[PDB]
Amino acid sequence: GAMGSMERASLIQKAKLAEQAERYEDMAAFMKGAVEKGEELSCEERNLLSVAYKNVVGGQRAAWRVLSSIEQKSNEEEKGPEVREYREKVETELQGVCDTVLGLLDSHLIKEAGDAESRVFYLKMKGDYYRYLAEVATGDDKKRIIDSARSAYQEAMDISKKEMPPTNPIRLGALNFSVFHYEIANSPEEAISLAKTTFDEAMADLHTLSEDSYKDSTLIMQLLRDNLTLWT
Amino acid sequence: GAMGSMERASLIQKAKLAEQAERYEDMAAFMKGAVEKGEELSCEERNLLSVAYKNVVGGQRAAWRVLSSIEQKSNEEEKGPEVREYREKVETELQGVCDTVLGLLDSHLIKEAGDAESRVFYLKMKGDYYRYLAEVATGDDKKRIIDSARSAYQEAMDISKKEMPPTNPIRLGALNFSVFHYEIANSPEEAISLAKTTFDEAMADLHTLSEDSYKDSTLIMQLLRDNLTLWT
Amino acid sequence: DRSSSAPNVH
Amino acid sequence: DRSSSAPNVH
Repeated sequence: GAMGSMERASLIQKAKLAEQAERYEDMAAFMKGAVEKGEELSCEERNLLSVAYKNVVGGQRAAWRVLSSIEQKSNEEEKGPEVREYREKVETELQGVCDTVLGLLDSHLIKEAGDAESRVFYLKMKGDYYRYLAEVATGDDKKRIIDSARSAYQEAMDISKKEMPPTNPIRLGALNFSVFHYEIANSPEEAISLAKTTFDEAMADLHTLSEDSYKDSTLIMQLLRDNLTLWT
Repeated sequence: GAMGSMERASLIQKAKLAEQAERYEDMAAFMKGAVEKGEELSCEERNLLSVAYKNVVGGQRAAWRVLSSIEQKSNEEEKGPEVREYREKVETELQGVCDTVLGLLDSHLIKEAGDAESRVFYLKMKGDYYRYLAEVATGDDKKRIIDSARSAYQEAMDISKKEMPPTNPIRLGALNFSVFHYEIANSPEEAISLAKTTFDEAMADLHTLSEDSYKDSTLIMQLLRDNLTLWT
Repeated sequence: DRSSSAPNVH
Repeated sequence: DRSSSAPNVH
């Protein structure tokens, strides 16, 4: 695309410098341009891609929430159309980043990935980016978006269950599916059963790990515990 | 310019919503478009303009410093041209924001402003944005930039001294001229005399103020004290 | 407040 | 570290 004159490795190289500088718009466009070179990505290069687009959408989500609350406070004198126009503009920027990621996986990352850890990583991301769209959806397509996210989430679960151990951090990262249930799907008891089953089966697997791996998994198991303490 | 279809007041209106959301690129372009409507700015509208372009340049400065340090560590194997190319690109983005502000004051904010507090506010800003350019200058024009900043700083001092009291916060905000001396002009003893004279003449004026004004001036006098403790 | 989701890898 | 300059108004 925009980055077509630059070598694949220089693009990886500059994504890591942007991270250091905290320049995540630059980081995301460098990694978009690497993806469009046509070759599969390694396990470190995949983490760069998710770190870059998460910090960018993370900022849009937070600003959309401020704006939408002012708009609703102005219902329960009136300042004009200005709040609803500006909230609409931000919202359209977020939907555009979500459509850009979703297009890179469809073209052609998911279909080329044959390893369990590649394929489960991309299918999670797909349910994450339909989720962020659902967070701001209100039309007829809102039930359709909730079902695309669901479907992508479930296919990744089935693979992870039969192909990886219960302490794998990509498998624990299932936390996100429980959030889907609680905050999007209006199914809070489903959300609670998943997080408790997930915590329990990892717990009974810790004895098999090194000190470095122990530390990685207990990180994510603590987030499952915080939510249960909040949802009860 | 880009914002020519929108009413002046809707533009002020949306700048305050962007601040709340922490969306300062949007904030700066709304206030650029208000300025280009051709009318002078009030005292609240002037603060919006300085808050917006400061937070934007503030991010560029911080990322330029990270990059430039990696580049220098790679002198005292070699990764290629990638660090110097990317540092060059950021640096060119900063110089472009500094040229955009400097152009709004020349066209036509400084020449239309006849009050002391308007005119001193714009001349400070002009020395601030030549300073940030000097922070990254290394060519033949580096001595020329240091002299534009100096000149704008001194004209504002002469007005502030004869036209406002020693506790006015715009007059105390003189702090910036002392930083110029210390970090840009290689004149650290000048920097130290100014901050001590400035602190002393405000101190002996506090008895004349309300509790709200007392609080505003003691804020900025504390920054003069922190620097002296550091520069000695 | 809202629920915790999975953190940025690094 | 570097010197302190004048803060964002609000």
